[PDB]
Amino acid sequence: NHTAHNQTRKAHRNGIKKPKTYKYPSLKGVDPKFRRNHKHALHGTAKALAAA
Amino acid sequence: GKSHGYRSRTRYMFQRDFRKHGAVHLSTYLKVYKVGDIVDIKANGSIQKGMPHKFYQGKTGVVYNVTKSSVGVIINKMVGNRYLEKRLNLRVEHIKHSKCRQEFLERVKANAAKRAEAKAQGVAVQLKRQPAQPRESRIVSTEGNVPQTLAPVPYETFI
Amino acid sequence: KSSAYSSRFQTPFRRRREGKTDYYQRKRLVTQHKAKYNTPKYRLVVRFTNKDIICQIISSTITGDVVLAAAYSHELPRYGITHGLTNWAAAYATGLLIARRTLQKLGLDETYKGVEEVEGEYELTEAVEDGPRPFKVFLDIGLQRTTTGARVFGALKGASDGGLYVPHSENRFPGWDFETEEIDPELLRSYIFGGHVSQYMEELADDDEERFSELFKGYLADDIDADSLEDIYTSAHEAIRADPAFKPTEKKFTKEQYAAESKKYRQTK
Amino acid sequence: QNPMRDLKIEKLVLNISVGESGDRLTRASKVLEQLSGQTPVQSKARYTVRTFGIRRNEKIAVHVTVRGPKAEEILERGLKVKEYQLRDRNFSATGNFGFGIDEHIDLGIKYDPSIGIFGMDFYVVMNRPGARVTRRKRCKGTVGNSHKTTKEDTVSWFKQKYDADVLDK
RNA sequence: GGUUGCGGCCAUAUCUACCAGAAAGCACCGUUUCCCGUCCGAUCAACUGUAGUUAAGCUGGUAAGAGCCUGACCGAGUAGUGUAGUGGGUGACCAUACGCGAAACUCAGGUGCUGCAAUCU
RNA sequence: GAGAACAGAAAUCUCCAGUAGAACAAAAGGGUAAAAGCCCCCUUGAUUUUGAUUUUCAGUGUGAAUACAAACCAUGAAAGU
RNA sequence: AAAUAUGUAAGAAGUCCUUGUUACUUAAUUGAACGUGGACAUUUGAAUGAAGAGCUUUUAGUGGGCCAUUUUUGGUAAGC
Repeated sequence: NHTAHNQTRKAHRNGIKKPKTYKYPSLKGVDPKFRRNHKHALHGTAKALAAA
Repeated sequence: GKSHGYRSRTRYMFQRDFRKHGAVHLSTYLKVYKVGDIVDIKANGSIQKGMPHKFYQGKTGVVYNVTKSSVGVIINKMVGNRYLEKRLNLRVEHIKHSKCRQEFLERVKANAAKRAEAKAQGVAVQLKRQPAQPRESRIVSTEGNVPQTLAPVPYETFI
Repeated sequence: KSSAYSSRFQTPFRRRREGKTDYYQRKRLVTQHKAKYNTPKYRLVVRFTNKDIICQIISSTITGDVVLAAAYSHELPRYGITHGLTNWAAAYATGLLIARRTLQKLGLDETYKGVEEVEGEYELTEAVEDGPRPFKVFLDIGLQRTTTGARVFGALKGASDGGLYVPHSENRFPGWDFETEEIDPELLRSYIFGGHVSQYMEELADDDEERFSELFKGYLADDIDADSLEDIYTSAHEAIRADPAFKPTEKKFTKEQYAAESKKYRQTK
Repeated sequence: QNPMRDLKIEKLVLNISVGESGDRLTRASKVLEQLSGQTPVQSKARYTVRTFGIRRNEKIAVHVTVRGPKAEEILERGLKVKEYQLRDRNFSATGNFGFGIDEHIDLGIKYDPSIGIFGMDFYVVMNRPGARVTRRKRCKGTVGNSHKTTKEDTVSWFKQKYDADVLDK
């Protein structure tokens, strides 16, 4: 009958860990107009640094 | 039965503050938002095209996407036994900048102004914060302030 | 009255309590697309007083508003307009003035020369191919209403013909009917000049000439003949393109004398 | 006195309220298009009544606003059948007044067999000049206290001009 | 210092009742040929700064004021409160030790600051 | 509230006060005054292609929305919607 | 308008400078994001602790709960 007894103890027993973010986050929900130009800028830089 | 809407039990949480009705003032739009700012989420219930859910009120997130008249924030949320990164899009009226990071940033630009100065001076100086330290051996005075006694009051006329 | 009525009373914003600023329209004007991060959103303010016409270009910041360049119509005697300081064609000349002044300040007045000849037609400024894009400036008109053929759109006409890009459509320019759905160049070249104030001059030359001496009292004494108002509006239009720059008027004093006079009148605390 | 403080007239409204729509209502429009010379306007319904024939959103009555000199001469002809004599109860404390008549043909107008026998309500409003800042759009504001038209103003101006002889009771 | 345009903060910016404002600007005002809109050139529309004054608007002072804001050896370390006991009381509730700590009242001060541009005898 | 013939507790009309005390289809709450209310004007963004996110949640389904991109449009003088 | 409870931050995946990319954006050789290259490289920037950190696979039992301080809600009160 929905008693939340012991539930905080269960969730704290193995710890409530952080999602551990990274460098370079995922570009799933970003602006697509920005995303295409970022892809083209990366491809321009990838040859412009290779050719020097 | 029961009810779990999108705005349930948000009576006293979405209403405007006293004498703060009307169209929101135009400084809330000119404040720009880059990708990486630590922003609060305090909603105002005037504009509704983009009101957050009742859980994200008051919480603090990080901007990760910027688009037309709206920004995407990232919030860690506790569910069950772990955190989940809820990303969510919000219109710019519900997003105020947080001065917690911007107090730290000016102190970084200040300790870059004292540490790099004194390390070229020749004294390697301290820069960390320190908590409220205990006091020093102080000789108090007694010149006109005589230490005058006290006696606690009885219960007569108190009744 | 009561004090509980004044306790819970909410005053509006100050420039709405005065009644001057449409805080609704300003909202849509100053918000920009946030992917365009710190780009200013320029506006063309035009405001019509009783005997003076204002034309400014504004940016926007939190610390007030910022004026990019300004233009009045009480300074047109520098180029050669004496009377008709608040005229449809005066607003057209002010629109031709502010365009050239902003483009001369920006360095775009040679690449965007606008239209040298004028013929009375609806056109838009085009992007120069592999060039700097046109200067994009959006209108605003106050609390004053919009209506077809109005005095306000003379400034827009002068701006779009001076060569800065203002978005506009022809369904309010004078001569655009609801039935033809087309502008009339015969009415347009007569409202961008004195072709209707002179058309009133002729129909007061033979209706009651004392009223013609009443309204146009400073006209005929200055010898303002109606048959060359088109040419006197034409003549300073090229000197606008020659010299549009704001040179400052030579003052009589240096603000201390104004302060020393007005402080005795000002009736302090 | 001084310029721009006098109690000049501003408009007069020619109200007629009969209470039913049809031939009598278009005759109520015809008796004002041949009195005021302007295109008249009618009135929609306000609220509930079963005893006046008026139910919601029907044309029921007529009134014409008129400015300029024509309102002044319509008042001046309405007073030479009403003896240039108006009451004191007829005069408001807010700077305007009005008066009733019980026929139009008393005024000097010429009869037509298809008109009718029904009166009229001449209400009039006036102001000191400078009272467009109440009306306008940009930078509005209520006029000052000393400039406000009141009962004493509109009575002691009517005694001077157009010969009140007002029945103070 | 004055005025105007566009403003940021949105009552220290308001409401009231008065009083006063040289220049300049604003405003009221004049006219209905044309664009133009109404029942009505009153709002709106347009022409002309001409016929006329600061009476209004507006700005600035002023008031045994109404508010509003601000600070309290103010209310008071009071009320409510986290914590402990084999503490009391039959109970309601309490007194303790360790801590955090208001508010309405009450008194004292104040009645807009300011950005950009233009203009000023 | 001040007022105007029949005209009134109330027919229409004029003016002063009017922080919403009214309206917004519906339950209660929240929101709104040159509007989101009331009249008028033009309309079909109630459209097409699929994604991402939020809510109840295993972060399944169903419903509901929120912010974009690509077109095609409406409105508007225009910003934008 | 409190007390307990909660969000975030207290740096190296940082601070600042120089100047490349791009089909997005600016009126613009502006701005966005990511970069190259040098400097800050010790107090790598609040306290206390770390008896190691992170990540994956698979599967047993469970999926009938009671008691007490405290807050409280139905009931006319409970070892309800």
